[PDB]
Amino acid sequence: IIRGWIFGTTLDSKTQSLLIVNNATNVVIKVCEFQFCNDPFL
Amino acid sequence: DGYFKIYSKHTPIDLPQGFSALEPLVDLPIGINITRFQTLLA
Amino acid sequence: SKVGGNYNYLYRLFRKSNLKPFERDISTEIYQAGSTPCNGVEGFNCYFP
Ligand SMILES: *[C@@H]1O[C@H](CO)[C@@H](O)[C@H](O)[C@H]1NC(C)=O
Repeated sequence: IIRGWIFGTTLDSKTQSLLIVNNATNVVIKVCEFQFCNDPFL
Repeated sequence: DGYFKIYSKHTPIDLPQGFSALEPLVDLPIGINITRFQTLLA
Repeated sequence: SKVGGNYNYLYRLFRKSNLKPFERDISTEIYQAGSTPCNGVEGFNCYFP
C-alpha cells in the first residue's frame, strides 16, 4: 500500500523536488521541477 | 552535503519490541534543499 | 570567446541567503530589493537574478 515519498520545500514547479516511487514494475528516482497534486496517489 | 543517504531493513513478524539495526542502502547526490515530505499511497 | 561578445555563460547575482556545500539553485524568480512588493514586474526595486 505504501509506494514512495516526495521531498522538497515547495511542491510546485518553482523549485526542484525529489520523487521516489515503486510502481507495479519499476522503482523510479527523479529530481525534477514537478507540479504536484493536492492529493497524489496511484 | 548534497547527499541523500538511506538505511533500510526488513523483518518478518502497535510498534513492536526487539532490536534490529538498519544497514546502508544508497546515497544519492541530488544537491537540493528539503524541508517537507509527503507519502504516496496506492 | 567570440568577436562581439559571447553571451552563453551566466551566473547568479542576487540571492536571499548563502548556499550550502554542493547545493544547486536553478530558480528564475524575480528578486525583491526594496521591501516593496513586485509580482513579476521589474524596476527601481527588483531585478532578474
Ligand atoms: C531551504 O529552504 C528554506 C525554506 O524554503 C529556506 O529558508 C532556506 O534558506 C533554504 N536553504 C538555503 C541554503 O537557503
